[PDB]
Amino acid sequence: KSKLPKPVQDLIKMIFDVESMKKAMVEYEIDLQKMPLGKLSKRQIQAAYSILSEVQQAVSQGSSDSQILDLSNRFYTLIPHDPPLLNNADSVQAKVEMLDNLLDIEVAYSLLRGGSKDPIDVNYEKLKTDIKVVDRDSEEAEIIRKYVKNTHATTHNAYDLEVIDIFKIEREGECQRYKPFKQLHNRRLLWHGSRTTNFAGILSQGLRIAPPEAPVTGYMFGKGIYFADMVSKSANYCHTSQGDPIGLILLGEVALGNMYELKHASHISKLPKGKHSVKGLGKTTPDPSANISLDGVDVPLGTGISSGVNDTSLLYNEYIVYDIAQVNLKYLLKLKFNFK
Ligand SMILES: NC(=O)c1cc(F)cc2c1C(=O)N(C1CCN(C3CCC(F)(F)CC3)CC1)C2
Repeated sequence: KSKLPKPVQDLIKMIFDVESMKKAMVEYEIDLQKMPLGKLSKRQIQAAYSILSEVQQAVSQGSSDSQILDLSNRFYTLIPHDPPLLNNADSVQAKVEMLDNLLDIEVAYSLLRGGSKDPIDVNYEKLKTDIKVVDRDSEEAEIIRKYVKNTHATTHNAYDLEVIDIFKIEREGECQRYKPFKQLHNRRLLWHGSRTTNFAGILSQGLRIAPPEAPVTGYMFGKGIYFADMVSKSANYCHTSQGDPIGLILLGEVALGNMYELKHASHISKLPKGKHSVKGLGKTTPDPSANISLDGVDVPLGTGISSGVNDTSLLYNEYIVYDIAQVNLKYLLKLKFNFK
């Protein structure tokens, strides 16, 4: 049996569930016959990003129907489906999203196949990630639950949110990596939602930035790591429905430094001198007054009020850093989405 607390065990079971890895591949219409879980590779997914960039190159340079046809055939040969022609940005970005997921799904599966005590404990160790349970009645839980209740958006009213488990997390190497970036202040505790099938990869390797091979557009603020101060904006990237009421989310410590504050999409080739992050400005913001501190870290847990920011792409804020070392992952939440 396992020495880990039941909540930690149930987390490992959820993160390394091989069924749900398969299920999402079916959802993406991958031919599991032509390509099962075992046959996914980094090199395969890498070249598929490159084909997608080539599609976008062609579309912008307005290539001929057969040149676009050739490229789609190459893509669907590299990633066999059970299909949409890739001729516009929207279909290309749909495929990026898939590859991002599959990239993580591959990482999760490579972990189980590696290595030689309960399987649960052996798995936990492959994560190189300290996971401890935060007690329901603790100070951390009171603040976290308030952060959740208060930063739930009014337009995200298709579900109610309930915190089931809260975990203190410490990724191996991350602290040594993060230390120098504490020098810039404006450190804040922020949300990052993702698919459950991604979390094995997220804990093994932390939050990573898009690979250079991937196509450049689709990204509002370039290739960086993206955060929210409203819980539900991040909760939407959990992609949970009826069959999955359980999602996972991260609270991370982000060292924002001097924020380059924007209202419209820009392709951040380079941050301006003395700027260390980007903040997209929403129509709705957490109350600036109600900001709280937790262990030297600012927590924007105020009820979302109307910010006077007009003529902006975004309804809610978002934060983006461009060095992976600027993130320190602190908490992992398990959430029940209670639908209606
Ligand atoms: N992860 C988050 O919680 C999050 C929070 C935010 F406030 C904003 C964002 C995220 C998040 O994950 N974001 C991603 C969502 C996916 N986009 C792009 C979608 C189009 C693409 F072409 F596939 C490139 C990737 C990149 C940013 C934005």
